Amino acid sequence: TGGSVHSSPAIGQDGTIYVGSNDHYLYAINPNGKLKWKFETGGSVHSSPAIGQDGTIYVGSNDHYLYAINPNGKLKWKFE
Amino acid sequence: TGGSVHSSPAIGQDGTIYVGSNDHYLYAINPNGKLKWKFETGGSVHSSPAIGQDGTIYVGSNDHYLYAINPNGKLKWKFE
Amino acid sequence: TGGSVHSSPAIGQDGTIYVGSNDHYLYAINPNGKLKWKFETGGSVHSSPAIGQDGTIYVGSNDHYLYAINPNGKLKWKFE
Amino acid sequence: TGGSVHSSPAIGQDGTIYVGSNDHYLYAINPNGKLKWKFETGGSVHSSPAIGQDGTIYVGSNDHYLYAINPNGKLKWKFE
Repeated sequence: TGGSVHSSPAIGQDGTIYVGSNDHYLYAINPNGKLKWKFETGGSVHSSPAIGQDGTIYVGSNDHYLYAINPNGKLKWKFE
Repeated sequence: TGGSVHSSPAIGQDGTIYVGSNDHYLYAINPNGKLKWKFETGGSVHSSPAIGQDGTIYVGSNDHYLYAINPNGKLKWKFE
Repeated sequence: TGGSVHSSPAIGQDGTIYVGSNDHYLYAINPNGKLKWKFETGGSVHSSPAIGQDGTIYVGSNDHYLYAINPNGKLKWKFE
Repeated sequence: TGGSVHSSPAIGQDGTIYVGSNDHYLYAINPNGKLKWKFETGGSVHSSPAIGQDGTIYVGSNDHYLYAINPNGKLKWKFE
């Protein structure tokens, strides 16, 4: 990534690896090591993502929001 | 939240998202992105919550206590 | 505890809460909020404990060791 | 290890303990406390490893890469 990965990776049901970067992105990486998508936050992602039972990816940023991201990489909502 | 979310979210059995803020709150957020409740601690919550088998939410604060919070957002106990 | 809890709590099979303190202890706390035991390390425990399938508690210290602690609070081994 | 263990240990299906060190290694430790292997990264491993369903070990370094490591300690891939 463009920054330190302090974020601890979370693993989807299909083996997708979700991890925050200090570069401000949440990364979705396929088991093959190819980018699936990256989600632009406003701040460093030191928070380790969590995966809901419907596959939703939750993670906090230094931009003060908790992000809920759809498995396809589109914002579901952000909580300030 | 009112602060950085370094806290890694934990997910309840019903999909509730629990996460600490540097603003001193533990947040319970519904899958829909609406606040369920927030619990006021004395310090930054960098600790990532854990969920007991009875649904109890455990998390540490920079105020030096480990908090046990009922799913309804009321204090069960704090350990100094 | 005697310090900040940056350590994220881990939950045993019986509901025991394991958490590191910057005070240098790993704490085992019963679901009732009473101390079960505390294990003295040489350094801050920022590491979040993990629980093996046999109930062994693993956690790192700023004293440079990974600790394996028996459920009864006695050292199994430490890896430098 | 040669450094602080801020990395939270992850546990394999066979009970293998995976943990990052600030010394730049990911360590695989047998339940008996003997080194299985250590994987050399370019930076501090503060990230807590995660284990895929095929046993792959994922972890980020301060060297900016997310590492995918085979259970036998050989690099599968790294994502910058």
